[PDB]
Amino acid sequence: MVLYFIGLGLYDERDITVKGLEIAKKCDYVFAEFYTSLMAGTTLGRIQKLIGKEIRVLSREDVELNFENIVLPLAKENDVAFLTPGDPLVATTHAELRIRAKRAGVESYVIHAPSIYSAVGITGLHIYKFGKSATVAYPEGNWFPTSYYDVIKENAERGLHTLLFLDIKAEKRMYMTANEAMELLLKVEDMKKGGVFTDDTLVVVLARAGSLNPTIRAGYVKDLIREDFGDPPHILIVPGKLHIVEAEYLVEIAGAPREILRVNV
Amino acid sequence: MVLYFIGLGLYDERDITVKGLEIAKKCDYVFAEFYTSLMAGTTLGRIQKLIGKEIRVLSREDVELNFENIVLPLAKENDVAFLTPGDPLVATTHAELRIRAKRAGVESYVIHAPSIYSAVGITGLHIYKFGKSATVAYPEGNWFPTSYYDVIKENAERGLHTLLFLDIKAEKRMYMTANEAMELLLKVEDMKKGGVFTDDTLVVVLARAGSLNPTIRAGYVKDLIREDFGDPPHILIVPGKLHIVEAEYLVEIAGAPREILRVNV
Ligand SMILES: Nc1ncnc2c1ncn2[C@@H]1O[C@H](CSCC[C@H](N)C(=O)O)[C@@H](O)[C@H]1O
Ligand code: NA
Repeated sequence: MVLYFIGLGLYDERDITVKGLEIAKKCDYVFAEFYTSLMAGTTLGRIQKLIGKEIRVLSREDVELNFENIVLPLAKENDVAFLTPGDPLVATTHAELRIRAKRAGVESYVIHAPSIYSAVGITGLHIYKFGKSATVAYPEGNWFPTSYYDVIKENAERGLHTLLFLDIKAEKRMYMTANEAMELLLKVEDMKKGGVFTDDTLVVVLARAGSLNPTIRAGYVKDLIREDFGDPPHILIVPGKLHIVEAEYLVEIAGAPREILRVNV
Repeated sequence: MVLYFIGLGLYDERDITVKGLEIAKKCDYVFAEFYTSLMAGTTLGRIQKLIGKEIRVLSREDVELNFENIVLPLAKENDVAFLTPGDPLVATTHAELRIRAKRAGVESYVIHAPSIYSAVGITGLHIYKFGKSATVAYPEGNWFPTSYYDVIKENAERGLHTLLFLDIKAEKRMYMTANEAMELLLKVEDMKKGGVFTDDTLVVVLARAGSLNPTIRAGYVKDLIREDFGDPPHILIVPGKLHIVEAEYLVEIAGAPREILRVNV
């Protein structure tokens, strides 16, 4: 009688931790969701093969409206696992599911896995220097999300880096590219005119972290906005004030213009 | 010809990913460092047994000063792995090691693993709400550092959470407890009187993240300062104003007093 939230990691089925795999293999029932992120280097079949169990995939509605009607009932008399991409609790609302579990009288455990939130380290930007993060959401109808612009502004004023999660609509198989995020940010700049995001802004793009050959690129928006960063998922970062070694890494590893080596203290 | 930066994860030998384990097994040489952090839930012997390889431990000096003497020469004509607790390149100075490898004509790849930066999601605090992070260091001689206090002040001012790493003498295997961190912060408050950290401040303590039985506690400093959070490592978080959902999780899962549902939201 238990429920395990088990993260599957960044890119493929092997990004699960040994702990997560060993526990999943012993569970009676295994559910999963793939709407919170995209694992571009695997399939349901490969994951099932690895854990040696059939996996029931749930939709956002199954989870958000009927988790306690679909999964919890089984966890009352069996060992159940719920798999998610990356870490199950990062930039999702899954933490609240632990409350539902408690109320169902079901004990729950969390098995972590590599998350994009810490994977940002491969960009060379010091992780402690990141400030508030935000998500660039697709405009819908007449609704045009813009709060993420204010987040960048706030962090930038403090000299902090801004991590921008990009939108996803898994049911339509829509994954926002860093290019699309940049276009939206330029449009928000045209509206608010804070001088926060322009053609001259330095940005960093990380695509398919977790793969052996992820795309890591840094440069000015005017130069990267039309660049091909490969298949999704992508994340966009707007760095704040750069330390010398951060700039050095961006130039040497992410191909940034050599002129950024010249930090403006 | 290749150097693999492989993360060991959070707490024990099973926190490495399946990908990390399989790659480490194929490497000709395996190095590791435990100066950035320790893996309190395991031993070098258990990690070696799991990987089935002899592991050469490197000191901070070995890495910071002689990485190119010790690791790169071998990576020039062999497959070499460099194991680090958590997720690779999260430690501030590690990204630069990839530049060293490039300069030496050595290819490098990063194999991610769980990091405390993302694992803190188990506290129920929204990851996007975390601001700049800091480390609470022990005062020594005539040196009494207090910058971490200012980090909390600036984050809290903006409604953001502050992740506070606690000092470690990993080489002497000495950990700073959340209790000691609280005592220190109260002293800094005494000196700065900014109204940033007091007996009435709500804090969250996370101990042994990665374990199947971590300690997650939330409450006011006056009530938690002398509480036993179990064995280290401990991390301390000073949350900013809470979303009701965050508060509900802290009450239901972290045993926080119902009082936070009206005072800290
Ligand atoms: N492997 C990856 N590479 C690049 N971006 C990624 C990524 N995985 C997730 N992302 C980013 O994060 C967004 C989903 S938010 C969910 C994150 C997940 N819980 C985790 O811990 O990693 C994606 O739309 C994308 O913007
Ligand atoms: Na952060």
